[PDB]
Order: sequence, then structure tokens, then C-alpha cells
Amino acid sequence: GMFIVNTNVPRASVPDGFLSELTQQLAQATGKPPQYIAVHVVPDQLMAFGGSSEPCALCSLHSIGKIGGAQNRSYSKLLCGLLAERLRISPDRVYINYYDMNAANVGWNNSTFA
Amino acid sequence: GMFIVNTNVPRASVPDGFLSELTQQLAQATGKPPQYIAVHVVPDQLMAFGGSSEPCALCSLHSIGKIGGAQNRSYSKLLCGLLAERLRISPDRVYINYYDMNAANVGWNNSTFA
Amino acid sequence: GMFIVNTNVPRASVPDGFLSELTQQLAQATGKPPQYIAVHVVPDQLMAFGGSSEPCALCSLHSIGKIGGAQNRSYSKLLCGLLAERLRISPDRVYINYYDMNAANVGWNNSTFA
Repeated sequence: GMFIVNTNVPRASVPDGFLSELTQQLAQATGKPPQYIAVHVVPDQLMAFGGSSEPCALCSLHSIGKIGGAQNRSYSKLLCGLLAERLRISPDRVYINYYDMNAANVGWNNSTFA
Repeated sequence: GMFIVNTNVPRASVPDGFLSELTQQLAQATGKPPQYIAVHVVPDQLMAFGGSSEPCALCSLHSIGKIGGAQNRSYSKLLCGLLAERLRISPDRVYINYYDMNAANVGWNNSTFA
Repeated sequence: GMFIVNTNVPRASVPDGFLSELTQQLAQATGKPPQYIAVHVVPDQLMAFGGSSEPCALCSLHSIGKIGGAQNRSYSKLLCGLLAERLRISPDRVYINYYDMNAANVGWNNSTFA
């Protein structure tokens, strides 16, 4: 699983341990070992959501499987919850793109997962 | 709609208001209310296009629908036009990836659009 | 072809010429003229792979065609090889997403490739 977060929130506002919490919560949520989970936080971005510069986030979750209608719906609750509580970003100023990656299309350790 | 721009152009060369102009032009171009449009500009990047370090840009437009052969062709005119005029990037040093997102795959405000 | 690399490795650790080597190796590997190859390196990122902050990388290769089971497998060898040798990132701390882009979905120079 790979979670990326781009946000206008300053680096200083990213709580220590945020990456750890995301790895842990996403591991539970997807049912994958934490060791397979990679997380990326990109703060201080030049962004606008709806033409406003208020705190917002553009994210994406890539996963070989574990992506689907109902699952994505609960990932959004989990993720928006985390972003709201930890980064103080309003849930309606967050977009999360979900990608069900094919194993043959995910390279890792000199090969792919196919 | 979500528009991202990665470019080697310095932050100082990004005109104030560029994010607003993008929001407005993309809203018109896609026929979506400006409030649904999110824009992201990432300057000062370590990039190379064709092996050259001259100003270039790697972009992506994600949209639930409003993506297609003809539409994408005019988006490129609009976007390359804006990048050329506002960031002085030559149109032939710009790649834009278009993504027709499924509503069930776009999370927002604790749920998805499905 | 478009190759992006996000890594926690410091900017100072990115060897001069790395972008050039990537452009050249990817050109050979995909069988495309170097002029069509765009490369992007994003260092100093706040990342975690498996909950660890040791050097890691999250990458993606987008290409109109030239994407497939066997090809992706050798791209991973090539790419992990380069990342390991030039950025000292362990191959098992690298994820590379492969995207076979439809020509109608790749904008360039005021139009698309369709």
C-alpha cells in the first residue's frame, strides 16, 4: 500500500509520528503487514481547493487489490478523520484518489509482484 | 477536477494569482463549478525533458468524467497556453496526463462520490 | 516516457548527471528517442517504507505502450540498480508503479498523441 498526501499545511504543523500513525492505521485498514505500507507527506505546497487557500489536501492510495466501492468509502472516513484531527484540514477540502494496481505493474526489489 | 503541475521554473516566476486563473479556466473548460476544482503547483523541481534542463512541466488532470479524445485535445491547448504565457515554458516541453476517475475511486469528505 | 522518483535521500546525495543517466538508460530500455523521455527527481521527502525512515523511494513510469509483464520486470532491475548504485537505496525499499498510457490521454504541445 502506498499513501501520498500533498498539503498547504506548514511542515511545522505535521505532528511527529504522523507517518507512523498512517502506516499503522493503513495496515489495519487494508489488512496488509505494516512492512508493505509506504507513506509520503508533502507539506508547504502551493495549492488551492475551490479557489481557496484554506488548509486542503490532495492524496492518493495505491494498492494491489484492497480497492473497491465500500472499502474506498471507509478509507475516506479513516483518512479524512486523520487529516482533520492531525493536520486540522476540513474533510470537504480533501480529495483522495484510489488506485487498484495490477501486480505486474508494481515494481519492487528488482522485479515486480506478478 | 484536480490539476497538478511539476516544473523546474523557480517559485519566484510563478505569478501571483496563477492558482486562481487555473481554477477559473479549468472550471469553464470542464463545465464544473470552481469550488470542485483543486490546483497544485510544484516549482523548483529537479527535472529534465528530452535530456534538457530548459523550462519544462509534467502535469496531470484528474476528473470524474469530462475526459475524452476531443476534450483532452482542447485542454492541452488551454493548459499549454497558460504555462507558456504565465511560466514561459515552451509547449513542446510539457506533458499532461489525463485521468478519467471513476466516482467510486475519488474520496472526499469522509466518503466517495459513488 | 516519464519517470518520477520521490525519495528521502538528501538533495546533496543526488549525483550530478543522474537525470541524464536516467534519460539515457530509459531511452535504451524503452526503445524511444531520448528526446521523448522526461525525468523527475524529488529528494528530501518526508517518507517511510515499512514504518522505517531508512533510504527508500516511491517511483512511477508512464509510457504510451512499452509497458507489460516482462518489460516491467526488467525495468525494475534497471531502475532499482540505478537507485541502489547512485542513491544507495536498498532495492527492497523501492516501489515503482507502471502506467501504460493511452495516447488520447497524454497531452503534449497543444494537442494529444491520439
